Amino acid sequence: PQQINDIVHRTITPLIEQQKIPGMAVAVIYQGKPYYFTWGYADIAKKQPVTQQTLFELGAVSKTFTGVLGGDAIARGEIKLSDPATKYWPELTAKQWNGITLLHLATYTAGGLPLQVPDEVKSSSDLLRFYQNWQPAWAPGTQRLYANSSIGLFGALAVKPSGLSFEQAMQTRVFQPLKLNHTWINVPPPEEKNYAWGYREGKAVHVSPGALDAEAYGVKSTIEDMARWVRSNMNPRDINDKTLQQGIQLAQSRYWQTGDMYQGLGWEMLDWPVNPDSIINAAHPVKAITPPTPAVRASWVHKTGATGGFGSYVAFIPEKELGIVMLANKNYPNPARVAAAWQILNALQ
Repeated sequence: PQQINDIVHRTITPLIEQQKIPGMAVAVIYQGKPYYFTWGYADIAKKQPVTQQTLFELGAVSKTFTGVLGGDAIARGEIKLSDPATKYWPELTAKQWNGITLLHLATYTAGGLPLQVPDEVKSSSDLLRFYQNWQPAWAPGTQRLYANSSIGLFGALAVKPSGLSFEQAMQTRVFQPLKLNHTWINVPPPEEKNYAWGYREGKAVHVSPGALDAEAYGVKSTIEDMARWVRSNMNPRDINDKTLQQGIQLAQSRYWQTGDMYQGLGWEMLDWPVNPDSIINAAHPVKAITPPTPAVRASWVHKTGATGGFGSYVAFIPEKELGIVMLANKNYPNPARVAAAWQILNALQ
């Protein structure tokens, strides 16, 4: 439709101009079907265009895949969220770990795990030391503090009973059943040709390696696969792999409330309708939701992400079968991402 084309062009064109974004891809999911748009360049020096096959860094959007994989492992009966972390890493003997559960790791409520795993952590035994030495600020299950060192560790532990590495579990249990055939934790050599450069100060960059990066911020994907990701999370009923279906649902269960947002497994959720104001607006108290509310279809379900050189956003409203993915190769402010996303989806209501 013209409706869609017009709404996207009039919102994204000025965004790209305002933020000087070199390349961008957008998918709009409207009545459950995808509509694709591209602008600019994947690689400026080469004048290589963004296409539907261009790989972008998802940054913290990766957390939605980690949440889902975790859900799938719960649905298989391999783990429960109330399991202590030490059940799956018994070398975590330091006593601040008594009481910290997989839930707390998955939902940033362990008690002040830091935003990043320290740069100096380079090995498993360095990572052990880091967790053994860490002193919580708060008792578990009382404050939400967004942290890569939290959800990162959740992902690493949640796959232990599978007998697979994190990457293998993700590939076989999430990417392949959903036909996400151009989505990668590590871009393989034959796909480097489609891997966009990110731009940070006009300098071409890719995300740096770091501990727990696969789990926390390391996925690369195309606009097509990300449209398929959104569809799959909006209509889990449509998926044949039954544990994956259930795990998708579990990742949208509401475990905690903080202000007007509910924490799922990677996904974050607000009741629909809501404004861009409220979508956008440190540690904050949580309230347990008991039992966790089953996925509420009347929600704005979203996650933002931004590596050094990229900015990404995914949002969807399952009860409307409406959604959007925005992938760019420059990191630009979150309020701008949300405002554009909301303007498009509000117009297609």
